[PDB]
Amino acid sequence: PWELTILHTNDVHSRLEQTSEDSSKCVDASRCMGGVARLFTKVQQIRRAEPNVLLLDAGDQYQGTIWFTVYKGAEVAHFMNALRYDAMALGNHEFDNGVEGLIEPLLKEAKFPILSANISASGPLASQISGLYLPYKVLPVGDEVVGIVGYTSKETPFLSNPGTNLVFEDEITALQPEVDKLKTLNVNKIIALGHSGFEMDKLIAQKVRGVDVVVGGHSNTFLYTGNPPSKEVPAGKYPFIVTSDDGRKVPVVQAYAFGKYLGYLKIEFDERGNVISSHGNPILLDSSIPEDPSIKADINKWRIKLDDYSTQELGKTIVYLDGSSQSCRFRECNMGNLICDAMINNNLRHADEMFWNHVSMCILNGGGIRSPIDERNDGTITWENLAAVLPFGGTFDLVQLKGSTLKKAFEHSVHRYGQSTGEFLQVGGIHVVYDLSRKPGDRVVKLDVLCTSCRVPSYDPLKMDEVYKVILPNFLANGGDGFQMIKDELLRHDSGDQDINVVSTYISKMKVIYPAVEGRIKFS
Amino acid sequence: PWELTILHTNDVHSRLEQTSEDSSKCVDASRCMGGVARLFTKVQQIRRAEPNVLLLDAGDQYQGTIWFTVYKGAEVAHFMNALRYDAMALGNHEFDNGVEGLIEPLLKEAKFPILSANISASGPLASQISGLYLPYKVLPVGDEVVGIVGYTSKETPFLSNPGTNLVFEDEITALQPEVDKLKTLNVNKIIALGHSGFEMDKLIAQKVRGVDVVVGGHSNTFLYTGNPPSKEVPAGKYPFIVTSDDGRKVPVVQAYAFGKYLGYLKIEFDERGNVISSHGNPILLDSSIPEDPSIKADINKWRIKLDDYSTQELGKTIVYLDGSSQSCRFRECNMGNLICDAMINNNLRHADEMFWNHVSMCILNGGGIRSPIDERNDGTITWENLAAVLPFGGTFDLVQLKGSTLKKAFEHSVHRYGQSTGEFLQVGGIHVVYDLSRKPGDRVVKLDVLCTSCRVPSYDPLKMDEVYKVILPNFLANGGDGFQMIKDELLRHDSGDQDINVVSTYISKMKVIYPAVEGRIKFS
Ligand SMILES: Nc1ncnc2c1ncn2[C@@H]1O[C@H](COP(=O)(O)O)[C@@H](O)[C@H]1O
Ligand SMILES: Nc1ncnc2c1ncn2[C@@H]1O[C@H](COP(=O)(O)O)[C@@H](O)[C@H]1O
Ligand SMILES: [Ca+2]
Ligand SMILES: [Ca+2]
Ligand SMILES: [Zn+2]
Ligand SMILES: [Zn+2]
Ligand SMILES: [Zn+2]
Ligand SMILES: [Zn+2]
Repeated sequence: PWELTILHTNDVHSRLEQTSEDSSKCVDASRCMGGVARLFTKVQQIRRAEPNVLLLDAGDQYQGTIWFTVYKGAEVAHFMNALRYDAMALGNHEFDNGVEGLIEPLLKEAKFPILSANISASGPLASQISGLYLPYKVLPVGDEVVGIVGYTSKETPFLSNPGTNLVFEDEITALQPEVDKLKTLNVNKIIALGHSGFEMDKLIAQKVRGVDVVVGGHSNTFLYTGNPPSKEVPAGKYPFIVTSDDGRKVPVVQAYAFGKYLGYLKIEFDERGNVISSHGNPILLDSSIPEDPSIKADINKWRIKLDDYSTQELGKTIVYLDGSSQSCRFRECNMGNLICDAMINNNLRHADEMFWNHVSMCILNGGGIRSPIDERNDGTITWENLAAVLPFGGTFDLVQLKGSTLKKAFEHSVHRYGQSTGEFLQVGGIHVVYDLSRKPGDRVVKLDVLCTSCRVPSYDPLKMDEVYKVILPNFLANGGDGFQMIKDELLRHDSGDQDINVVSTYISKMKVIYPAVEGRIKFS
Repeated sequence: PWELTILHTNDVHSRLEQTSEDSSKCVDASRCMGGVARLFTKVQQIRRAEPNVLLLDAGDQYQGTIWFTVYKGAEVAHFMNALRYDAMALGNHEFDNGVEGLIEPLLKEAKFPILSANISASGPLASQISGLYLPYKVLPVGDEVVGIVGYTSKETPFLSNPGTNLVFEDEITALQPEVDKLKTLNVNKIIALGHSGFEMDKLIAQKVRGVDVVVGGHSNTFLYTGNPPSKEVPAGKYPFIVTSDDGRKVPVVQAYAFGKYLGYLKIEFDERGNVISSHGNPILLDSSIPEDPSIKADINKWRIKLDDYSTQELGKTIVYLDGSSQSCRFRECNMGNLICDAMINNNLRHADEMFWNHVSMCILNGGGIRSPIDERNDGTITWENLAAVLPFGGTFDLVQLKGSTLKKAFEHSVHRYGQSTGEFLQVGGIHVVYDLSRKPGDRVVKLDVLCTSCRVPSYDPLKMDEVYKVILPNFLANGGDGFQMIKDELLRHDSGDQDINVVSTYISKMKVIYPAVEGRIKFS
């Protein structure tokens, strides 16, 4: 049999440095995980041992830490080139800086192919970008070849800033003719590498004839065979076996996110490229694996410009930014309003004639706001100041919630009001009135929401059966602060931009800010 | 006797072209007035006839039309140089583009002295600006000399953008030692030329010993001896005679605004520089005076870049901008909210530790909003589009109003509700609730206002005895739309920036706008 070792990462999201167990800042080095210097050690060890190795990335290297804010993808090309990645699929967050922010730092500087079969360009962009990403690449591996076919979330226009000159086609529709073309070119081993999420990965494995393996991402899916090595709870076995429409067993893999794990799948192929067997497991990149000293020293050199950037003025405030618990856990606070306005600004995407913007609404746990910012330092706001407000390394995500779910979340917001608890919600595009004399669960007396399917934004009563898009912290999307109804009832969840970066970009855009408390939250 | 003819302009406010009778756009050329080409004809005629002539400007050439938006003061230096002005005092609006926007287009390019005795600089600015404006200039006139001593409103920090490196001193305190110094240098004829308003001009005439004549501005004061030639109603005789503390009769002059009139005062001096007599009147620059063909042709050449600018994209909207009468005369309209947000943004000035900003509040007659803007032209907004919304050539002014006055204005706003009348008010920094079932004059049931003397802006009930700063159209400050209570009860009024320019700057700053209707105005 011909044996291939697939090593794979996805949704690394700017975790160039080692992290804590929860993928936020590394505080206790001896317990820290991931980062590219540790990944280099482990990939080097595996490449010593296994003859036929591919190292693949399923997208979303962009967006997540100050590394991306400052280096804008140059860090991705540089450190993925140092690791000698064999191929990468485009993720949604590779469009966060527009097509121009993908072409210049990443497509022009990567020394490996960057893939997506379901993105097409029109106009002058088509000539500008031609061949800078590819539908597939055929790579030599020992004396064999392997075809790698890329794909990217059809939803990317709602989840990033790709512009109006790219079209994201249905994945399966685009992939099939490319896979059939590779078989006519005598390429009998085919990996589908792409960035649409675990549910679409299973559909691709099921329906795209000739795909042997699916390496996916986007959904931060953790798969494992056995007792899990850390806190992540598996969504299924590694690999996840799909039975294809033509009767083949097709492994589907993913490797969580944030560079915490290295995916590792061993495939045995027969002479005709049929999979005989597949087995493996993600490897937890814990402190038992040393950081490569060379890569670490390069990371430490690149860190200097981050430390310099962290104390630069982003913009000014002329108002005290009240991020105190005594305000933000009890009533509308102007820091809360600022953060939710930045969250809605971050989620302005290209719109139909059918909506002014696809999302208008924001909730934010007040316990997630961890500092005020004083305006008496000549009004300056720095990244360092924002990192005190937002220290947890979260994201501002996009969910779809029925009105009934969101009414339950606002009841939960005040169910035990008066204890300085974190679940009290700050808001944008929502006006809420509580009556704290009512029974817990019946305290919301008015709840009005800003329309999306309207040319003039205005407020209407929340409808229990209607599904709303909402921007909220990943902490809440995952049921933090007791919001089990959000986790259990949400209809869609896509991870968004780094919390600090959302607020820093908005302050930079606005130059001078003066958020008010204006009656988004009232008590009767 | 030695006879001097003083020709003088003030508060020209970018009226380079001839205007209508009300100083807005010229529509019927045969009835149009002012403009620099007509002023040139009349000044040339007077200089043929009178041996001893000074042509003086008392400030506020900057700000008023698209000329200033595009040329940023280059037009002022160029056309005041073509008219051969002898001297200009700095006005408050000469600081609208900061000190840098005064130094580069105007102070470096004017071929006449620019004066102010009561502005001092500190730090590196002092060395940068030294001698580019002067406290006074001694000018030869025939075989005599005349001293011209400048002054500028002490209030300029609240009325423009001078920065924190200039100090505006009390006028009389600064002027006196300069006037006494000129008398020690055998300069016995002294004109005080400056920009503080008619009330301060009278105080200067009264209290600054040795001033022979005061030529003023800022307050747009029209003075006339006799039956007035047009629609402006005189505030007093021309000249206005002040009896000085030392017993002299000191003429005070001003010449309205907008280049409609040329001030003309004849002074007879004795050998010791004592005024024997003074007489004159402003000259209405009507269509009986021909536009100089050379200056007109130069104006027409400079107009090309204005016409080009007028159709350039300033920014984008993703929302319909609802400037319809059916909205803006009946309820909160999002165009109204946009314009009032731009008015408050325009009035962000340097603040104490005592306020986040000196003004927080805005009212705008809904009948003053004359068009919507459709978002379906790729979202583009041009100056031409804004000029359809705001066609009247007004300004957004700063007034001080007692709470009682403003409550009367909100009652007037709905006194005859339901007829599509213009007085219905759009707002910023005010939340109002009407109950239209109540009697006219008793329909305002809640009126809350955004604090200024606060580090976190928030809303509190309006207080009847408290004096509020409010930004509002000059049309309303002057009692338009029946707001006689505003005109009759206001405590302070300063003219502000051109209406169109306020909105264009805000849209340019914001890049992408999405104003909502959000409950600033409600009906019970
Ligand atoms: N990882 C997290 N992301 C966001 N908010 C968090 C996170 N961890 C804790 N919080 C917030 O912090 C509050 C607890 O803060 P404290 O009462 O100061 O210990 C919780 O109720 C949450 O609102
Ligand atoms: N010069 C002006 N400046 C501002 N608003 C004005 C001016 N002239 C008229 N208006 C407004 O136009 C309304 C009359 O418009 P209309 O009913 O369309 O004739 C008035 O009630 C005012 O609100
Ligand atoms: Ca095969
Ligand atoms: Ca004298
Ligand atoms: Zn991701
Ligand atoms: Zn993704
Ligand atoms: Zn003026
Ligand atoms: Zn002025």
